[PDB]
Amino acid sequence: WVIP
Amino acid sequence: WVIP
Amino acid sequence: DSCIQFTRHASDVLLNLNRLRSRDILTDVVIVVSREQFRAHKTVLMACSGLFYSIFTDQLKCNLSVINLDPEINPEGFCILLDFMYTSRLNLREGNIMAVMATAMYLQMEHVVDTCRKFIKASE
Amino acid sequence: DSCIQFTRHASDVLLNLNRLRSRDILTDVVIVVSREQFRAHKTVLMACSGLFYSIFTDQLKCNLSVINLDPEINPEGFCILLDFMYTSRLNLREGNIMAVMATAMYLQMEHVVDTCRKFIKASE
Ligand SMILES: O=C1Cc2cc(Nc3nc(Cl)ncc3Br)ccc2N1
Ligand SMILES: O=C1Cc2cc(Nc3nc(Cl)ncc3Br)ccc2N1
Ligand SMILES: [Cl-]
Ligand SMILES: [Cl-]
Repeated sequence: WVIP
Repeated sequence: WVIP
Repeated sequence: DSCIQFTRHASDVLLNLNRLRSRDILTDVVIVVSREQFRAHKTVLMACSGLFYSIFTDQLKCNLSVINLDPEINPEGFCILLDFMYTSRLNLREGNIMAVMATAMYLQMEHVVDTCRKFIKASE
Repeated sequence: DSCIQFTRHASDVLLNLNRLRSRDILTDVVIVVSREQFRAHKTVLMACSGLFYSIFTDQLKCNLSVINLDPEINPEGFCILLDFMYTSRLNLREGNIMAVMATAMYLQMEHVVDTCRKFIKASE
């Protein structure tokens, strides 16, 4: 999971 | 396009 | 093999499937969550959820145009997860995390359940 | 927004759609290319090809279970492109590049046409  |  | 690969292809496909969803094009099922209704593509639901995969591979349920979820399921949690299926983006907030995790467990969406458990563990 | 994103989601969705294709699950159209037949999902075809997008948004053609391509279309070129749609991998070879490029132009698959033109320009 990432900060888009 | 890339070499997978 | 000696194939070449187009990096953005999978993302572009999903973006187009979401565009079809937004315009209600070729949607083939209604998911009923209490008083709310959500139109979707059976194939996308199966590709994202172990529960929908099991439902639409059943010889009788594969032909249903309406699927009613368990009354305990929260429509907002379902909406957040449906958006994630078609976009890869999850709108996880302190106010919705419990409903989203409960919905992802029911839908059998393992990666979503995993991030919810981690975000909850960080706040305790 | 304040969304989080699961990097591998789009790729995982496409991998599952290809698994459904391999097991012939929920395929809803046959594409006829001369003596050959190819089963597929209308939504995936529309998401990858400007030609299929135009075909399945037509109020009459959207309901067809069989689509016949132009007789000039090569079944191997179509097969290579159908595999690319469901996998992001393109089996581009000296022996098939002309048929693949001609098929991608007909199908309106701009990124495939672009790499074919570049590979052809390099060999001249
Ligand atoms: O957390 C998750 C997400 C998910 C998706 C599917 N979907 C499919 N799985 C397989 Cl193996 N083939 C085709 C399809 Br469509 C099955 C289980 C799960 N569990
Ligand atoms: O080279 C390409 C690939 C492609 C795909 C689509 N498909 C869609 N386009 C739009 Cl804007 N909305 C929903 C869908 Br499905 C249209 C044109 C093209 N040209
Ligand atoms: Cl997931
Ligand atoms: Cl393309």
